[PDB]
Amino acid sequence: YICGDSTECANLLLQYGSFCTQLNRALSGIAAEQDRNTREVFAQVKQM
Amino acid sequence: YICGDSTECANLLLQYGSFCTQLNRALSGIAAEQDRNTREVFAQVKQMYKTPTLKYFGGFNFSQILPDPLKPTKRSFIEDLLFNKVTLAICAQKFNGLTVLPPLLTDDMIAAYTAALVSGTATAGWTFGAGAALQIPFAMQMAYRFNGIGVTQNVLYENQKQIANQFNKAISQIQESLTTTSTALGKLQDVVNQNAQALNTLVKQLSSNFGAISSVLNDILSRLDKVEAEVQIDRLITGRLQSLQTYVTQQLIRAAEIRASANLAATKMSECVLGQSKRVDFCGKGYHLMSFPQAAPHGVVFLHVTYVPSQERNFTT
Amino acid sequence: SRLDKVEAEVQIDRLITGRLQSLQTYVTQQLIRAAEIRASANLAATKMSECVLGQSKRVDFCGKGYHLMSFPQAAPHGVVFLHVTYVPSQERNFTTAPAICHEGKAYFPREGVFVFNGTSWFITQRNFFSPQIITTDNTFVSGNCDVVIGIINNTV
Amino acid sequence: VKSFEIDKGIYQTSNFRVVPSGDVVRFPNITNLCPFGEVFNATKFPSVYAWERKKISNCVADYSVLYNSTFFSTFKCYGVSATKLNDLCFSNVYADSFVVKGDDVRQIAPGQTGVIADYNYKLPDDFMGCVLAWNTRNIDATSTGNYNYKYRYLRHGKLRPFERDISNVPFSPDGKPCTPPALNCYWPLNDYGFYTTTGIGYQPYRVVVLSFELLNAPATVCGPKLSTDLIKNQCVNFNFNGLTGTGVLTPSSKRFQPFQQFGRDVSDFTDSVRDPKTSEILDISPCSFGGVSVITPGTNASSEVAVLYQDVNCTDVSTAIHADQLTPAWRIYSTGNNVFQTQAGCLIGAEHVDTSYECDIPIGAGICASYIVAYTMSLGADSSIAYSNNTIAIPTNFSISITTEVMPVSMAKTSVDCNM
Repeated sequence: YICGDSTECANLLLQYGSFCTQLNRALSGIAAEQDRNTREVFAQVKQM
Repeated sequence: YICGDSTECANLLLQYGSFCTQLNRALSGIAAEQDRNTREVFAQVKQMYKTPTLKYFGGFNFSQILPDPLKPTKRSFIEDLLFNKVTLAICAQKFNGLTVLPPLLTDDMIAAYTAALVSGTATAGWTFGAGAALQIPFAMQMAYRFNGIGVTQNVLYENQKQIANQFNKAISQIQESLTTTSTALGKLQDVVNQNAQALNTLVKQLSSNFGAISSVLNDILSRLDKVEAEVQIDRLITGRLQSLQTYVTQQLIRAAEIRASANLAATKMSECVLGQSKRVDFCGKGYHLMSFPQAAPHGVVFLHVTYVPSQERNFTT
Repeated sequence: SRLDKVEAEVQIDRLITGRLQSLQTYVTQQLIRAAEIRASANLAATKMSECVLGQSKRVDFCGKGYHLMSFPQAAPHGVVFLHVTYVPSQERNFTTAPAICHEGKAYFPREGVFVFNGTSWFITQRNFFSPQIITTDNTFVSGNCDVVIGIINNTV
Repeated sequence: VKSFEIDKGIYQTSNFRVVPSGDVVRFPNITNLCPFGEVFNATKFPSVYAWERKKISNCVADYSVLYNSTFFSTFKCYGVSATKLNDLCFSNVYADSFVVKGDDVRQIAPGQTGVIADYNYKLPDDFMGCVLAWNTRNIDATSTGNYNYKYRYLRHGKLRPFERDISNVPFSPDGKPCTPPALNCYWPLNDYGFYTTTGIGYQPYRVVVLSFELLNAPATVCGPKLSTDLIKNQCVNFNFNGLTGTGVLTPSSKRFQPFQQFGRDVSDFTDSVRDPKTSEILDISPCSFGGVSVITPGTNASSEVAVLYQDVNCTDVSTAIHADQLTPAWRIYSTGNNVFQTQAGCLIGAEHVDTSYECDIPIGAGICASYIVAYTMSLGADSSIAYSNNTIAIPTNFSISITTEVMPVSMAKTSVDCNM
């Protein structure tokens, strides 16, 4: 999203800490929670 | 957090006005909401009782469910299992600017409230709430739960000691399923883990530069002279403020999630505990004959007595 | 008042940036309030469905007694309920007997506990001293009298 | 909070922190004169591909030839500043001495190579000190010619920082060691053309690069400064060899190393230092802090306050009263009491009580206030009970406790003219 190909933009993005890490983590856990929701709403069934 | 301290930097914060005040307003109100969580979740009964320690009722023993007063602490044994099970990854004195402030509700008193509810729920009437208690002997109580599960009382008394074993071994199988065991504890682990993640993230954000020559205060004030100072200092402060503000934002979101679950928490300390929560696949995953509280770090663990009927007849109709 | 083209706008953009993060913060916090407020609002609609359109029999849910009725009234930005609860307040003291062991057989009552073994006179309700003449419908044919705790004879 | 009538409770207010008292300066007893007036006034100043290097070790760096001179062609500090220069004690700053023509000063920076600074003397991109330059056209640049000193201008490419080859390579563009005058076979030697009447961009600039090797030991070279004495268990000021700050000192508990100085315990915050005169001392910089938060009963009853401190042991706090060290410096303010447990700390203005009311204002950890007292807590309506079996109560009276309940079903419907 932020610069796809670069030398410098990757470097200055390293210079701004663990932002990207948190963002990946947060949206990933969002994804994971929706899959959780998909289990939680739907998958109640013992025996199909 | 911003601005550990030197001299300039407090004035440089006050260039942005009341922002420290807003942050502390937010986190204070957050803390107050956690206090509220601990109250409205926990402070649900004025009429606290004595731990009665008869510990055998018909046949039905609450071994280690209750605390046992000849121990040094008045904790129940299962709480202590939970304490030792949950990892935690004079004065607590950092200078990261941060504090895990202690609660209001002290952990013994946490346990005292929970255990008091254990007692007065095991004792002291199905009628529990509006009133105080009406001297009801716990076989009449879960016999009343049979009446609220749709069956008679024959199922109680004619299975009485059987029921005892059917429960009590189960408790011990609880003491199986909790002792050496595994991550069926996961959500409180997630809470403390995300706390550590956000918090250690916030610490590393103090280690994070925001493009400046250094990533730390006063080492900049080893080699600066003039406006360059407040140039990189303002870069620092805006970056640290964005980080800290994203932090405050997410803490607030955590508060929202955590309080929805806390609404549930007081809800199941009400509907599951104090009477029979007649709604279906709510308390455990059976029919909810009973459920009990358990204190826990940063949270609570409920103990759901379901009722799972499993055999087969086949009869014509 | 001292504006040039460029550097003046850079200062202006500093203001725009600060005001914009601040406003966007206000937006975001408003939206947080909106989420909190709407969970509660759904609760309010939920209670006005349960407590107001009827008697929500689930206990300590509307009222902090046992919720006999409820009454809404409006307010600026919010709403205020009046919970017609039910808080019982007095006490008896009697004995219990879970069966009515009359002829050698057991009688578990009406499930809805406490047979009134106040000298084994009658059978009473959950929440008031509410006696019942022991007859064919105060209980049923409940096995035989073996795991009883109480015996109540002279069932005629 | 902007009201005369203010209600009851712990209300937040500002910070509190403790002003330091002492001024601990701990420098070694290193006392010497630098070779500064030796290097910047040498009889020898070489070329750039043959750049001189000097280590400066165990000195007292005055920086006093620096500030009072108008002789300097470029007296410029790049990643550092000229005025905060003797603020730290250094380990082996590095002079790099060379004679350029009159235009390479612009061609010396992190970056700014060109040909000369990339074929004669390569620069770094992280650590900087100061560049100093001057002209010496009155001795070196002789108007008959000063063709004595040279530079190199033919090589296969760029360089890594601080790296030098004396080797006169008779260059050919694919290796091929030639003897000039062969084709694409030259030598890189090139004179300076230094005349007394030479151009301004042709002037012999004797130029020194200063790299600042910033504290890779307990260091050597201080400035003209005054090392002072140690204090323990008291918030003081610092200026160590490459460190500053404000903190509370105590001795260490390390397995400390010989090359070593710092501890950075949780992350990057130094948290233990080795003194430059052989002491091992932890530096717990949190002098004391937290925020004040005023207990007040509501001004329909009182103006009697109590100031709740947070990250406090109530021991340097009575000191901060009676040495006047609290940054909310209060005028009309005594020491009536000091209730201190429940490790949230100092409560100047209430008393230990066992009489436990309903816990009006919850304080810190379990402690609460009334009237003004601050007891711990009533747990609630205690009951002694003995639930025997047959004994059973059933109520025969009641109430209808119509309560409030308050549910905010909207916020203020707001909107923003973001265009205004």
